[PDB]
Amino acid sequence: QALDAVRMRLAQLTHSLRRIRDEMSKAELPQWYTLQSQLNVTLSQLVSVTSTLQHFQETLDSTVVYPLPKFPTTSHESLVTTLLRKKNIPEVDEWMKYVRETSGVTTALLKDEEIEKLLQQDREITNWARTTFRNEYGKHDFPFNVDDVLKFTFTGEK
Amino acid sequence: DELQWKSPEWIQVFGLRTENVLDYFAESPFFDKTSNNQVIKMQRQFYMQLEEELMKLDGTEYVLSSVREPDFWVIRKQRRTEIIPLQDYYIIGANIYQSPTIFKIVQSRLMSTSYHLNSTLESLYDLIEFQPSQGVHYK
Amino acid sequence: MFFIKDLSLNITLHPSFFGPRMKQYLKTKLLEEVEGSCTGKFGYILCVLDYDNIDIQRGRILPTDGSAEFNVKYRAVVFKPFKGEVVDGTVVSCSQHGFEVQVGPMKVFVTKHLMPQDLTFNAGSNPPSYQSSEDVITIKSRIRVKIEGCISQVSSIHAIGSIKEDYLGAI
Amino acid sequence: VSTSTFQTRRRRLKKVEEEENAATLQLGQEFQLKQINHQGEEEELIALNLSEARLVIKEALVERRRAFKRSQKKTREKELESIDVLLEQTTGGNNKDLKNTMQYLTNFSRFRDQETVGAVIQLLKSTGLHPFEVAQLGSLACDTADEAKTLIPSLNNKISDDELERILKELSNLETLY
Amino acid sequence: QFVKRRRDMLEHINLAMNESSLALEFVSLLLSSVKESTGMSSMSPFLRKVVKPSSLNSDKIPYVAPTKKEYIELDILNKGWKLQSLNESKDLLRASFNKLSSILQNEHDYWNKIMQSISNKDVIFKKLLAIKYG
Amino acid sequence: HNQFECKGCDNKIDIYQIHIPYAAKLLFQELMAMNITPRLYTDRSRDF
Amino acid sequence: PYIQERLKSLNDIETQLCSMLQEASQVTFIFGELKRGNESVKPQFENHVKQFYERLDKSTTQLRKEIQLLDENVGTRLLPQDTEKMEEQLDLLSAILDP
Amino acid sequence: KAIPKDQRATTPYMTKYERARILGTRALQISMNAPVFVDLEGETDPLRIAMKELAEKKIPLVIRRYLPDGSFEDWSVEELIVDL
Amino acid sequence: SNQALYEKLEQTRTILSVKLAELINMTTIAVATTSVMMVNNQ
Repeated sequence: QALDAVRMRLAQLTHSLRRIRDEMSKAELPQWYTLQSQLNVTLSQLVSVTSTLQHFQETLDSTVVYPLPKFPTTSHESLVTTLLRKKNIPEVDEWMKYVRETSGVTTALLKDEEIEKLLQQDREITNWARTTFRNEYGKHDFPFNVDDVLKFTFTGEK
Repeated sequence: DELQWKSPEWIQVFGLRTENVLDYFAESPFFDKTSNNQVIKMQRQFYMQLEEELMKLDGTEYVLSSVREPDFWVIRKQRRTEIIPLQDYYIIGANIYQSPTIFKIVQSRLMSTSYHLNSTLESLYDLIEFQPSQGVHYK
Repeated sequence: MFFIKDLSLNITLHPSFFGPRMKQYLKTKLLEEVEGSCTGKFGYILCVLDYDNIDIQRGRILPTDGSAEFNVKYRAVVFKPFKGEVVDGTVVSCSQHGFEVQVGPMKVFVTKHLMPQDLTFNAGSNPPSYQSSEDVITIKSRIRVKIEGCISQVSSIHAIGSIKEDYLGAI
Repeated sequence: VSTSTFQTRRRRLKKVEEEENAATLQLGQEFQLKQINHQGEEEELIALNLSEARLVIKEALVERRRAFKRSQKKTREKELESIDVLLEQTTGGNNKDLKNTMQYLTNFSRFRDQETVGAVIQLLKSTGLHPFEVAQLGSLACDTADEAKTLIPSLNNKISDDELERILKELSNLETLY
Repeated sequence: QFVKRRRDMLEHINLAMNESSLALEFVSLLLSSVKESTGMSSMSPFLRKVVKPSSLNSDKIPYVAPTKKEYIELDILNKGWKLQSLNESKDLLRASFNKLSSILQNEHDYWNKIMQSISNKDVIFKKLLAIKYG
Repeated sequence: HNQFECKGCDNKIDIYQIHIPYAAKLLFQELMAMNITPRLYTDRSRDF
Repeated sequence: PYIQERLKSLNDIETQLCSMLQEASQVTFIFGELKRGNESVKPQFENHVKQFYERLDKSTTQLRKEIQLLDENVGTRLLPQDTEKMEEQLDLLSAILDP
Repeated sequence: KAIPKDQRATTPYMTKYERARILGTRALQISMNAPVFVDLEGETDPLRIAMKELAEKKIPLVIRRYLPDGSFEDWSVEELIVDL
Repeated sequence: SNQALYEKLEQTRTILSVKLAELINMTTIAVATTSVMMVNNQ
């Protein structure tokens, strides 16, 4: 049942993608507002997909996926490895490594303890920020009757 | 989950077949010496009957969840108590296949899609020129 | 329930409409006369389908006045409740005598006597509601009703429903 | 000017013949299942569950807005708003009947997408029950085969107790989480 | 060149397309195993033809979630990434502020030369203003 | 009030209007008073 | 003129909006500073962020009132010569006759 | 049942009765301010207008000719010979 | 017709403030990447 929802979300995302490519293929390009609108649709879809993934991520971490006896392993193994490929985008992971190195500070060693102190600083900073938000938000406020006249001119009655 | 182990030469000193496929499972880095098979091997030094022998012993188990010769088999890593699994490895084309999740593959998907989404978004976002009377125009 | 029905209406055109926008005027006159009407025989004719393929046919010209009468064949979505049908709906009104449940285009009235035993009308509640220990039914809640019978008033169909039996009531 | 049907009947003068309608599947003389196409061929009755009805009407009201702009030439909560836009464009505006029907259908529909609806359509049609029953099964969400055979008494013995529970399982999964 | 930039954009977006779609198809078959019931219909025709029905499998594990809970480093990585994003966003916003400020300079210069623009007689119509002289 | 009804038939729906000479409306009422039914139908059932 | 005053007020509103944007930027960057453990900017972060909201709120009050004044001015200050030519030429003519 | 155009066997000529009824009908319609399919060359009497429309075969009417069995052949006024 | 402008403008203001504060809440708090994307959106 969860896998059906996941497949639905993925299908929608794929559709939005294909549509985007289609809009791009035209020379003049589409009205900017429309492109942004479709972009927002994709946003909603992908939000749903990530929330659903994460909600089932405990139940998704739970299984094992391999080819069944009916799979044409002989002819194409490579497409099967592609479908099963768990390696990230080497760029997404290169900017994950680049972000992580750039992410302040924060080098392994550490060690945890002191890292938990860092995380603590982050969390208390978050609480302070929330309070500030609360107060800042607290600072603002959210003649006559036409017929009768005519009748007089025509007959003289008041 | 990200890697593929192959000892293409290991087929050459033996030939690659079923009991062979088990042993070749033992040869690859995917194998653990903390399993029962290593114990049985060491004891022997000092295919159905094997499965018969695993019924006596208690511990982690690796069994044969397929035969398509001479290419494919599933080899199942299961925790026997009723038999609970653990993970499922496939053997296809003299290469050990990593058993990659479920969740992780989906993670990969999401990651990739999101990344290029971001790229397109920024690249296009640079382009437009805005005037209050003109709104957003593309020069 | 909620059917799609193959229907045909007779419209009569006065000669002055025998112009190029004829078929258009006719389809319009169809949507005026039929859509949103209600009959005991078919129920609520809610919406006419396939506006482009409405069949105008040929028009027999009456022999006294020059006018011309057509038999417009069309497809429509209709709604006709039946006794025994179980329907979900919303409470729209709620008095000391029962409550009405708006289901589709039609309301269904649940008399205070086809209700669970202890579920009784309390007027000190705001708004007045039906207040069991494990139920509160008032002017905006969702209910599942069993239609105990229909009343045909050729302009609308009204009906009376029960929530007493198993699997009914609030949802 | 009273809108007529697709079938004929012998006026035996005795108007006293009409029977009542129930959940013994005794729908009208009009709504019995062997009925006749505008082209004259005998087709089966078409009863829609909601979701399915919500789409038919929506799909149809849009086909109509198109034609009106042609002749002009010479999230659930969000949808409740968009629909009231489509109505003021395509319907006569006095159509309070349709306006409620769409608010109802939009708030009570179990399946949103045409794909999902088709999945229900596929699933429920191997059972070969009355078209009225498959409509109810598509509209009323039930958990037990008893719930079903209580809310749809028309079944009772047409489908097995366990085969009906299989179906309610697959329906519950196809249910759109708005 | 602007057109070349558009080509780049299209390229990137296309990559995204391919990836997500692939995910969906895989999901589709894996579902085609049990439910489905109509779920396999979302698979591409070539893929559908290529693979016989009844593909893959699954196994039972708890404690992958517990192993994930045991390692807390991913959260730290998340925080850092978020911070970086926030920084880039800051720079961009500064840029926007400057650009819009100057734009407001010129536009209100135009509006001031247009407050100086003097009269009410003549008809003005419109993304630029035009007067009817005749 | 646009109400129709033929009680006894319980028909508030299947009703038509016709233009006949009042003497026939009379003749028909007369034949009825005499226990004869001159049932008037707006469609056919025989062919030929 | 009155219309000039209205336009000036509108321009002022634009300026206010711009300010709001700038302090949005400041707020973001300095929040980034606070998360890293620099608390020295806590006074300046919150100040710019609060001055932003204050400026935005002031603009909202100013803009909404300006829109109301426009609606109230409909029909009043706001919509819902050849004798001049002749005097020019006569002037021109008497000037030619008596240079 | 309606006889196909290729199987029609009634007169290719318009009957006295047909013509009298077409002229009657058009004149009636013309008189009820229906659109006129001909240049009225000063004409004002709807029958004289009808005569003119039939004279140029610009009358958009069809004769449904019933046979004793119930079947029929439809004939256009444009296609009927007016030897009367 | 100007009342529509007033309504649209007010709705826009509320939307702007609310989105600003709520985005400020959304960060601080590939899930992180998704959060970043959402931030970009807001």
